[PDB]
Amino acid sequence: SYKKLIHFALEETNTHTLLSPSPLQEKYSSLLSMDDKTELQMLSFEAHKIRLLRSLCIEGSDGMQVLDFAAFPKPEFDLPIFCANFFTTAKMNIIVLDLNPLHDIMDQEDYKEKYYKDLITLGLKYSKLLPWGGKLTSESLRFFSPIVIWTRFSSSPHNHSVLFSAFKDYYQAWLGLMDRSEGETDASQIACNCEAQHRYLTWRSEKDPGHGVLKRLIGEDLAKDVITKFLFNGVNELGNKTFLDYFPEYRCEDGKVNEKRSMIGKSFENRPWNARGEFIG
Ligand SMILES: C=CC1=C(C)/C(=C/c2[nH]c(/C=C3N=C(/C=C4\NC(=O)C(C)=C4C=C)C(C)=C\3CCC(=O)O)c(CCC(=O)O)c2C)NC1=O
Ligand SMILES: [Cl-]
Ligand SMILES: [Mg+2]
Ligand SMILES: [Mg+2]
Repeated sequence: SYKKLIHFALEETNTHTLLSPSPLQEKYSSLLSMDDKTELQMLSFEAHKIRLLRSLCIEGSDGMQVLDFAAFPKPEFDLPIFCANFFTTAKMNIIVLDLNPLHDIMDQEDYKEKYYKDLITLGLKYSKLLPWGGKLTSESLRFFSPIVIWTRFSSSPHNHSVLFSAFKDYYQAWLGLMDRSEGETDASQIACNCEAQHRYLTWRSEKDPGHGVLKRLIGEDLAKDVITKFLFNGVNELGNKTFLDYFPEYRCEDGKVNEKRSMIGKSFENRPWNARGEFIG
C-alpha cells in the first residue's frame, strides 16, 4: 500500500518543519469513480518553504494502486520539485521518482552542481536496483534530474521493497535540501523561479500520462478539475502563458494542442546519464 509512503513522508516532513493544512483540503479529499468501485484519496498541505505538498492515492478493487505525490516549493526557494508517480497493476509497475530540477540542467551547470553534486551516489545506488524503463517521451527529459528513477518492473515483494526504500531515501534527501534552502532576495529572480514552476505545471497538466486513467475513473470534466486545480494547482495563478506559449511545437494545423504526447517521439532506450551524472544522450 502506497498510503504507508504518504504517512512516512508527512511524518518525516514534520521533523524538518511544521506542515499546515492546505485550503484545497476543503474541496479535494475523497472522490469515487463513476461506477463507485474505486476511491480517490487526496491530501494537501503547505509549509514555510513549501507552496503545496499534495498526494493522490488510488486503491482499486482489481489490483490497481496509484500514487501521485509532489512537493512544490514557494518561488522564493528554488528547490527541486519532489516527484513520485507510481502506476501499479497486479503484475506491472511504471515508475517515475525524481527531484525534478526547477531550472535547466542541460546547458547550464550552476543549478545542477548546486543541488545534485552530492546526490549522484544516491542515483547510482538505485539505478542499479531499478533499471532504466526504456524509451520514453523525449520532451519529458527536459524535466528530469540526473538521479531520476524511471523504471518498469513486474510486481514482487523484493521489487516493491526496493521501491519503498528508494522513495524514502529520495524524500529524505529532498528534505535535506529543504534544510539548506535560503529564501531568494532578488525580486526578478523570484519571478524567474515562478515562471519556471508555472512552465513545469503547464507541461504536466496538459501531457502527464496518467490523465487518461483519471478521465476513465471520474469523467472528463472532474478529471480536468482535479488536474488543473489540485495535482498541478498553480497553472492558473502563477502565470498567464498557455501550453502553446511555452511549447509552440505542439500547435496543430487548427491552432489547438496536438493530440500527440511527444512531438519528437520516444527515445533514450538507455539511461542518458553516465555513472557521474553527465548527460550523454
Ligand atoms: C515531468 C513529469 C513526468 C512524470 C511524473 C511522467 C511519468 C510517466 N508515466 C508513463 C506511463 C504511464 N503512466 C500511467 C498512469 C498513471 N501515471 C501516473 O503517474 C498516475 C498518477 C497515473 C494514474 C492516474 C499509465 C497508465 C501509463 C502507460 C500508458 C501510457 O504510456 O500512456 C511514462 C512512459 C510513457 C511516456 O514515455 O510518455 C512516463 C515518463 N512523465 C513526465 O513527463
Ligand atoms: Cl506501454
Ligand atoms: Mg527522523
Ligand atoms: Mg458515484
